[PDB]
Amino acid sequence: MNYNNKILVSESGLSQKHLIHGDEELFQHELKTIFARNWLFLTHDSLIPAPGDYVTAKMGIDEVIVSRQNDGSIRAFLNVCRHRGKTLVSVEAGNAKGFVCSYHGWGFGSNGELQSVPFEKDLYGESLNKKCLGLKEVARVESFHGFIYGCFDQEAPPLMDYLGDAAWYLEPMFKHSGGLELVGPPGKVVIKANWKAPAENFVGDAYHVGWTHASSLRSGESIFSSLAGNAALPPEGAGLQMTSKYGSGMGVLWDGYSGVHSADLVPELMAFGGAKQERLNKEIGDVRARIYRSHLNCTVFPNNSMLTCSGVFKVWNPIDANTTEVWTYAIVEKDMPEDLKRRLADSVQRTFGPAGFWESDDNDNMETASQNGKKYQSRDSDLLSNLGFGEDVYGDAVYPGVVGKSAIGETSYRGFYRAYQAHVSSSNWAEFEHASSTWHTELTKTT
Amino acid sequence: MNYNNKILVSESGLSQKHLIHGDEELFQHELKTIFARNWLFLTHDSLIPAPGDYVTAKMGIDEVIVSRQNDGSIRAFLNVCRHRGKTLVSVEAGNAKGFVCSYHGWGFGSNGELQSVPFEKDLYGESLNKKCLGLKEVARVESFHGFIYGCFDQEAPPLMDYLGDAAWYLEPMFKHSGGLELVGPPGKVVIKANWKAPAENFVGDAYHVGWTHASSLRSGESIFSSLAGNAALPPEGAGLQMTSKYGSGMGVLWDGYSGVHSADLVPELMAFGGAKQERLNKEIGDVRARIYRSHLNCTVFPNNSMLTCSGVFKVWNPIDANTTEVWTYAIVEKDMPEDLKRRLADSVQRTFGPAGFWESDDNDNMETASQNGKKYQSRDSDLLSNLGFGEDVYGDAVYPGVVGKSAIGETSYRGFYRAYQAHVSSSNWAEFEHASSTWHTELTKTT
Amino acid sequence: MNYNNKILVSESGLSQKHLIHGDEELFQHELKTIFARNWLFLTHDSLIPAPGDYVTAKMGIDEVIVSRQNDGSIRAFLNVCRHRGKTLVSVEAGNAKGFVCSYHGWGFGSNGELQSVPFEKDLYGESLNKKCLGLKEVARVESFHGFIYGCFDQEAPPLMDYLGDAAWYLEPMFKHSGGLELVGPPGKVVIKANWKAPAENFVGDAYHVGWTHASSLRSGESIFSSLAGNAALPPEGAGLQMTSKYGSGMGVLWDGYSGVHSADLVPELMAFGGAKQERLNKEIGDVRARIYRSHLNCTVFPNNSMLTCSGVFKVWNPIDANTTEVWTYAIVEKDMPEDLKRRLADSVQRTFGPAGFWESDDNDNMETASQNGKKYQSRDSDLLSNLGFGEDVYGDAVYPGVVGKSAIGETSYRGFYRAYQAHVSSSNWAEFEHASSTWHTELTKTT
Amino acid sequence: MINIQEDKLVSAHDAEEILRFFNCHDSALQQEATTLLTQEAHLLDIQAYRAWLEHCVGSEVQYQVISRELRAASERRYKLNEAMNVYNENFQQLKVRVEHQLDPQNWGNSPKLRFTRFITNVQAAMDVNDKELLHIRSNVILHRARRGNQVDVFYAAREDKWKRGEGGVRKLVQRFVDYPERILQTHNLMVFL
Amino acid sequence: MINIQEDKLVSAHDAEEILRFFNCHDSALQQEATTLLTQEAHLLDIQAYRAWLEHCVGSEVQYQVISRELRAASERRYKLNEAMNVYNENFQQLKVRVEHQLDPQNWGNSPKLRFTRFITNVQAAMDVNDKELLHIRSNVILHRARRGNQVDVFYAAREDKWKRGEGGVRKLVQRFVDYPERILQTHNLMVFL
Amino acid sequence: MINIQEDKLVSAHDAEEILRFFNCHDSALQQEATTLLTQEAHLLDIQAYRAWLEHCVGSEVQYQVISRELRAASERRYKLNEAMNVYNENFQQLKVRVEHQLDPQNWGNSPKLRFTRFITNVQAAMDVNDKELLHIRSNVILHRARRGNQVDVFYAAREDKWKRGEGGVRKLVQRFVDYPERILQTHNLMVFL
Ligand code: FES
Ligand code: FES
Ligand code: FES
Ligand SMILES: [Fe+3]
Ligand SMILES: [Fe+3]
Ligand SMILES: [Fe+3]
Repeated sequence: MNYNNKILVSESGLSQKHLIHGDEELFQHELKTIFARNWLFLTHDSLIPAPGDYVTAKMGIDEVIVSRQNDGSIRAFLNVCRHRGKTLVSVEAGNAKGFVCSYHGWGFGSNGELQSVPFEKDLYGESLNKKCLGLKEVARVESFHGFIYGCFDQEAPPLMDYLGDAAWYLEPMFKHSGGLELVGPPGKVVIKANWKAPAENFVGDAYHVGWTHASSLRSGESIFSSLAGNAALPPEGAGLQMTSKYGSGMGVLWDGYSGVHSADLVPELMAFGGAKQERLNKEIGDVRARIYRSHLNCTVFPNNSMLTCSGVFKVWNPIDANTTEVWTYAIVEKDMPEDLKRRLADSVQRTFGPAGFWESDDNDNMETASQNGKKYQSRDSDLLSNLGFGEDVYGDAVYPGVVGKSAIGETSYRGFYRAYQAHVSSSNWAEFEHASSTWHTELTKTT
Repeated sequence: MNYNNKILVSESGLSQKHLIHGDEELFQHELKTIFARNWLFLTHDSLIPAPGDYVTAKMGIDEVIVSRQNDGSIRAFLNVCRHRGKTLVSVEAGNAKGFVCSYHGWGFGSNGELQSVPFEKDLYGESLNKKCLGLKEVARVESFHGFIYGCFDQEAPPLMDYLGDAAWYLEPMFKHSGGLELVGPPGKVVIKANWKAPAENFVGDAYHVGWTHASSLRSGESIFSSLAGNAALPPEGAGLQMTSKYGSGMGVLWDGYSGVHSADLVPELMAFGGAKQERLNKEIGDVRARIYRSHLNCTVFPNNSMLTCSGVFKVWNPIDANTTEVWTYAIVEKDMPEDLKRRLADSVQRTFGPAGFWESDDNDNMETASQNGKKYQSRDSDLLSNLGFGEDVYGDAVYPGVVGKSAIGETSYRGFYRAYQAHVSSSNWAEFEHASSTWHTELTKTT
Repeated sequence: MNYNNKILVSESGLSQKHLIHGDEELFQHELKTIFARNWLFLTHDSLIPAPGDYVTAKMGIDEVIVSRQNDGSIRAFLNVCRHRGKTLVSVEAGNAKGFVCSYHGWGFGSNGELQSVPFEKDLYGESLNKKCLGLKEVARVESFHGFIYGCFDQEAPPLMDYLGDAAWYLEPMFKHSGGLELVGPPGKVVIKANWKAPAENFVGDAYHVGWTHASSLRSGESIFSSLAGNAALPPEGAGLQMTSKYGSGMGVLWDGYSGVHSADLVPELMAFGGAKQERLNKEIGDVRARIYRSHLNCTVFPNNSMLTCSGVFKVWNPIDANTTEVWTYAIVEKDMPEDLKRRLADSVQRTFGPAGFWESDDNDNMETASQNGKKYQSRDSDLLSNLGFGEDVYGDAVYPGVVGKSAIGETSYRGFYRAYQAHVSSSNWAEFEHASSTWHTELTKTT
Repeated sequence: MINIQEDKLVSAHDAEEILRFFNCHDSALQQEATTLLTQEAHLLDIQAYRAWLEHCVGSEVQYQVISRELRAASERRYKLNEAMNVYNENFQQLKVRVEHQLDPQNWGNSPKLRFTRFITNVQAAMDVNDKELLHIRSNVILHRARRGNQVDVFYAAREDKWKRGEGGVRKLVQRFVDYPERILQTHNLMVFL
Repeated sequence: MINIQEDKLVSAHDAEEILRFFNCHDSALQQEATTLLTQEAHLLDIQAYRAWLEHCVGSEVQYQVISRELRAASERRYKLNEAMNVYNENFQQLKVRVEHQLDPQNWGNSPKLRFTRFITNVQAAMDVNDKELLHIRSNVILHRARRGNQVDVFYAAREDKWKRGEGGVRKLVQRFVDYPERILQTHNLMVFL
Repeated sequence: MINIQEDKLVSAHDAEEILRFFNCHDSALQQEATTLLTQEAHLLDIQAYRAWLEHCVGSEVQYQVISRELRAASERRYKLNEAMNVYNENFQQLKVRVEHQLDPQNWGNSPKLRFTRFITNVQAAMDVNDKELLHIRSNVILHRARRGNQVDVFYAAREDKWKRGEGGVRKLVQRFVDYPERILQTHNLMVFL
């Protein structure tokens, strides 16, 4: 397939070829143009707070070691020995000053440097240039209020710029609430879906909630329980959708601070968020203080998703075109009482974890949609994302980004796929930028 | 591989490159030139008799919904939602006036039309052109005496013409007996063989019966039990072989009405078929009445096989080059007493079903022959199908088609592979026809 | 990938692209340029000593039947029927005058000839040219002191020439000891590693022993137990490394006759080998008699490895780029007492067999190194094999081949990969020879 | 115990079968059933099929394994055959299958197959009306290995009826299995569950 | 029995749990535990989830399944949360999960799922201080089949506490499972182990 | 019971082994054997390998697991070694393997492995000549999980001899397994069956 010319995503993001969820050649191409190019979630400060603390993470199909340096910074390295290519670290987290390879015993520092080689003097003499044999380093590592992302591409925009208009929506919770912590370890489960299926679902899919999750809504008794079975459409102005230049996007459901949490946690959460909102009104203004305690379903392009308030934090780790490894963490506000944080963390896993009754509702949707992308008669068919098209705005006085002023639509799908197509057809960041010079105009056509 | 020039099947169908059973690129090419082009078995009237009745079926690797319309006709649709591509129907059979997608709740009629969309008015307004969003419809759906076939290609010959000279042999049982019913549900089992291995075996392989099925012949005590272990060759004139322009073909074993059925059913069957034959002598003539109660081992090109009289009906559903999903139904004569139909249906599964002791004899043959097609030193080797070559006739006064007037030979392999090669090297039906303008002359060379 | 130009192995064998352990297109290319071209281990005289004795073996991904002929010679044939391609022989060893196909009953002799066809007279008449329908024969089959190798390529060098300078090192044990026997049957285990990972490890990896096998060294109490955990470097002159034109290579650890065998067998072995060495001093000279009872870790290019003295004999049978089927036999000296041979055979399996505690130490090393070769950021990275480079010699007065006069280095990796690269970039043996006209000069650069 | 109007996923058949075991617990019957099944599984595992027929299988046996078509949990109109019979064997039909296994020209049996059966969750209860009829429920994992690298694993619940026959030996008079996997991924179901 | 300074791979928890069974062997308690677990597994296998709650599960239950992060065998400094809770359910939370299963709009339940559970290695001992508290250990293989060709098999050891409740019926008051597979390859863990 | 001339697939060894259990049934011996094996499996599952050696394994033990070469069912001439020993261990050799497992530089053991064993189909009989020798047959499924996504499952029948040793404790003096899979698809067989 010629990725320069092939129209995988139609103008304005209105449709996508179904093959994008099944094609293995395209998957290989995404490793290059999506995952080796863009910012990917690694970990949180709260998981590696002290010098020497480390975790392993995936970046696309690569595995990296993410380590807290002596000077407080974080560096990340390919988890691959520089000698004969063995995986260096076989655990998920720990604390160490270095990593010794179990094959021939080369010892690398927490800083990635080749520090020691067994019998170096007797074997290599002064011949080994250890200075050139440090672990392959992730070019860029940046923090968004404690959340650490990495990028293999030195030419990438800074993480803050990359978040674009989405950053404004995240800041109330990520910054102004006093800060978040990630509660680990994550649940990890393999699903038979393309990474883009859950990514698109979290970026912009409010439409499915009432029908897909009818049973969970009815059973769990959460603040959204009236949606069950499409018995009721949310009020006018119940929320909105947004998207951004680099593909990140989210839904906003006004005031839904208890999110998917079952009746047992609703009163406590609604009290906590409401009390913080009252304090935030004076600091960041009414609208943004209200955003803090509104439920955001967001995807940070390409494969990191979250539900604020519900506290669900996801990484959709790609394996092949119909395989994804799902990592599920809980996010909690640092100043919540510890007992509430524990219960909130359990409730996130209860609903969206490996045995998450909500997450299980989505399994068949994602898996069959992805697998149908391989089927001959479906490859060239068009997945539709036209809901709300011609009603989106850009440059609104209050809400930034390309914005659909309705709770349910496909605004965020269109922006996600616009960015996806611009990347897959581009060779580098300069070409993506050229391809994206009229991004918001493309998204608001017929408006 | 250049399919226009590559000789995968030698002149007159005499040999085939072994790679055809293992090559995944060729498998992908077959999806296009074999399965998207030709007629494929869907179901029987008897399985969807009433308005709203439906079943799911495979057509190549695609899944379709096959539904009885209010007006008595049958239409078939891709089992894939027009919105985000989820599989619409997750069951194998049922009765409904429509199908609602479990992702976002779009509701399609039994006629494929998009009938409803949740909150259409509030969400899409008058923007959604439902008229253009009906399920993708199978272009052609036709019946052969109750047996329903589908074809994605609008340019295909009518099903009756496609059956060619094979139709004449099927009619006594399919039409003149009063009609057949398919007894479901089918057995379903995955084998590690290419779809063409069982297809070729059923189209024309009498040679293997005595040796492959030695144990089943000896143990089961069927009317063919003397063949066990190649202890005896069938008499002169014990049968014949035929093949046809579009690849369908069969063996005829004179008078073998009880087929593979064990001694417990032999007397009852031989009585039943003989009594019907006596009535048919006056209606269709002696030869054709005798064909009615003779055992036909047939493949309807490409991947539908059957043993009349034995009542075995097979679909070899392709999965990849070394994987096939085998569906096994029983066929019974509608005017048989119900107790006989029940016992006949059990006996079909007993011999050729998921635990079929006969079918199990064939497993290693098919699987290793297919898997050897991937092995380096075998890819370019030639599978032989020259038995009886130079003794076949065309345009015989009594038996139509290209015909080998012997019970055992490879006439039907040659016609199957001739048609296969003409399709794989052709871009459309017009080119197949041009490639097939001297089909019978090619098959009878040296005669 | 253009194999003519792509530098997969750098000049002097100094580094290799990590993708060589993961790339499936390259694996397919190796079937042609490595396995269809070179000599591959089949069996030992001791396993098929009598007329009619046979075994099955793999040659690359192909399976062959290896049969002792009436005249005492050995011929080998593809284990694939000439009719419809079924696997002929389903067992691993036996004795027979021929092989009958279970599909249609064609009967082939031990000599590969088509001898009988069921009902040949009635079916084929005189039409079947059986003379042209013999099993596909392995072009070349040769013996190295009882060890039988095969080669599909008639143009290959004789096996003795192919072993090159490595032969001189093997002869004391293989020839002058009175001869070896292979004790079967082999252990067989599938590992998730590329065949080259264990191949390279056995050809030249002394560096890993102290660290990888720290636990086995400490626990087993073998004559190398002091290496455990890199607690001690072997003495100066403890051994050497060699390599050869056609890629075969080995390490020599002076005097280590008991090898990996646990303390329970050390005294008996050290006595036995020492007594034989004293007799050999007069026949082959001191140096070569000492080689007889020194531990050789060798790979016979491409995928046959061994540890003399330890008595481990391995075939790394390729399945795909990250799958290998490991066959493990024991080698014993024919004139050892039978009770010692039995105990030695058990000890080989105890250490290096399916439950071999030593072999298990290597699993993660091989599997992760191979699987990392598929990971995007590692594909174009360089595996290093520069240890000892610039200190190797060629044409030494005492030790032939390209030789590193140290126990630990990567001399043998460099020669293995030099030969590998010359084959993958060549179309036939003539081109390999042209590519290899300055092989030893390339290996000793900077010396 | 079970109300199937409230326990909406439970079939009438399943609720009927469970009542049979919850009521009368007879510890020694559970032990007799365990022995019977362990011995049967041993005979089958070593491929003593004639011994199995002679010692474990009653002359009036019905040996039945069905595959049920996938239908909507809400389905109420479509009333055609719900299942097919993978096995539905009388004693003579079992004997045919046993002869087929033992025939020296059953090429698929060379080299010899390897079976290992794991029987668990045994429950036993006498029938309420026929005091000579023992109901036994048990679950089986059946492992079948052949030809180097073929491995198939079968999983099933078995509803059996066993009755004293000749010599006073308890023999199988009915086995019923509703096979849980609709599309078999084991090449075939040619094993005695 | 176990010294964990010498048996270096054994956790303190594991060594504690084993001491509980090696000492007092009570053959009839082992038999009561076997019955309890076989009946529970039967109810679960037929999807009688309401009956399971009513008959097997105590009002004070803690139903817990953890996934432990992979850490170095030698790790001594890193002291953050070692595990997450796949399940950590009180009775009300189990009831929520049961309602979700029985809801007619749980689309994933049509066509009906098939479960088969294999319970083995049952051990039982009364608690030393609370003579009304029964410790039961058992291993489960759980086979789940759905939608033609989906098959998932789960493997776990279960550490249970069971106590007589109302009607004198022994009910589950604690189940603890440390799930052995870190990355699940079964689509989800939405099954009652 | 078994005539191997009629039951043509049954080996002489298998027919010999079965006779041993069909005759004398001793219900309490079956129960003692079940306890012994459940406790052994518990110790092994928690990786208390030293405790296993001390409490379960006799000083005179032969611990043997073979892999048999695939030969024609009709083969009568070819008479070379029929099997190789995956394990053929005396007590000292088992101790070596146990030390290897416990060594802090066994890199493959970090992070810690997870084992779950399922023991079923226990049969027990005293030997006819040595009244101190107990024959025990049992089947095992062994589940081994490591490093996130590696899962290997082993299946075997075990023919054991157990004898009272010091302290009167019944200990394993022989274990024999004929491993059913010829080509292992589990990376290695480095587990104690
Ligand atoms: S591969 Fe890491 S030290 Fe050699
Ligand atoms: S995918 Fe079917 S309604 Fe959206
Ligand atoms: S495939 Fe061997 S005789 Fe036909
Ligand atoms: Fe959802
Ligand atoms: Fe057949
Ligand atoms: Fe090693």
